[PDB]
Amino acid sequence: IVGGQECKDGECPWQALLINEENEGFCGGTILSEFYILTAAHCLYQAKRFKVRVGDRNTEQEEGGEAVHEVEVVIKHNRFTKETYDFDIAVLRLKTPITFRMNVAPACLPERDWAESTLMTQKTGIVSGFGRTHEKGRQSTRLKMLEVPYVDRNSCKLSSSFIITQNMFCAGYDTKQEDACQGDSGGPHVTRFKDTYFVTGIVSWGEGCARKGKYGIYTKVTAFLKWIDRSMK
Amino acid sequence: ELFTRKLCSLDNGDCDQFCHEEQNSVVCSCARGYTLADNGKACIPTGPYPCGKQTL
Ligand SMILES: O=C(CN1CCC[C@H](NS(=O)(=O)c2ccc3cc(Cl)ccc3c2)C1=O)N1C[C@@H]2C[C@H](C1)c1cccc(=O)n1C2
Ligand SMILES: [Ca+2]
Ligand code: NA
Repeated sequence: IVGGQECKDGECPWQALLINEENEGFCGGTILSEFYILTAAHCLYQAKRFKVRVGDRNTEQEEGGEAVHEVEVVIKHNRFTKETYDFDIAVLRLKTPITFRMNVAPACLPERDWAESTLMTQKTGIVSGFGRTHEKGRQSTRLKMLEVPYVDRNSCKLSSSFIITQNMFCAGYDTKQEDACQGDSGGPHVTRFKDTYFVTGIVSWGEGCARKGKYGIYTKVTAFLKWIDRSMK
Repeated sequence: ELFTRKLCSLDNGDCDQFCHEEQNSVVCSCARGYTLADNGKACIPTGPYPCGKQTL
């Protein structure tokens, strides 16, 4: 995350972190249930074998409520496209159940229609992760969060060198230098509604980090609600 | 010409979470892990760590 605030104790309990063979964080995820993480399809291509860390807030210390889970099944969306990152979404089923505690809890899955009219029409959502704090910097050792404004699709497409499909949406700032960044991929975009936080997006891609006139691009979770539910059956 | 806000379009129909209009009236529902209260509007968590709540 570039800008934004550090995640305080218990503020982003649904954050997951994908770690490589070397125990390094490379991508984000969202906790959906005891057994299930949501992430980006393109994240799977980034590491040979990987595991899932939860309750982690500071890569250097042992959180205590922190835990590593192994992946039993990876369910990549069959329509994912390396050339466009369309359908950038996957679900992970863990070998063992997550233990919910301080700093570990699932985000809610909204219903599609209600999500589209109510959640997606709020001013802002929150994104988070352990990704770079500058475009050319190192991975963060602290979990960060950032409030990002919803962007209208017109402004979004006009600002974009690439095709923004119906499975994506824009969020962030035209000029203000705050955004997601490399390593935040696969992580949560959630929207607060009456004190409850719902999964609305998956960190996907951007042309740079926080660049002027550019935006962060997210997988629209509302488009895959049914699929996601299939996945957990 | 912009519609007058009513039903679910008026403060989420007074629901805590999901609001839909059925038979021409507001109907409220809850995410998994919650149960609709007796007032049919509020959602009560049925267990210790319900989804989408910060663990403060
Ligand atoms: O731009 C991209 C992918 N991509 C390339 C490098 C810059 C950046 N990496 S980043 O800065 O680490 C980064 C990564 C994720 C982010 C998420 C948010 Cl919310 C905001 C900013 C982000 C920045 C990034 O995401 N795509 C758009 C199109 C189609 C797909 C996806 C594609 C695939 C491969 C090459 C390519 O050129 N393209 C062009
Ligand atoms: Ca830690
Ligand atoms: Na920007």
